[PDB]
Amino acid sequence: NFGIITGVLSTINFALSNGDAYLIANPQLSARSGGRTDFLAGGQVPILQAL
Amino acid sequence: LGNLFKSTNFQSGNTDLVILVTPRVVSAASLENIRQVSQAVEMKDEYRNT
Repeated sequence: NFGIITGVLSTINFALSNGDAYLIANPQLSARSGGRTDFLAGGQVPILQAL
Repeated sequence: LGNLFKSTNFQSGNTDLVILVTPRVVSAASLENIRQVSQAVEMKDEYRNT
């Protein structure tokens, strides 16, 4: 018995995409000479960490 | 016509925040204390009138 059974398959792609993102952040602070100031505008998320 | 063949997602936002403080050396007769006391009187009167 001598023969062959074979073929090909194919796919077509025409995907096209763009993306833009902009941001400005303008925090401002006041503190006295020799002091320290901390500022946070945002949030807190819970994290499962333990000894 | 391109909008029949194109999909757009758009997001845009803004946040504004200000924090300020005013200190003042006072006593029990000073204007800040009096204003808060009169506020308490008004709150009590409103509760009563309901």
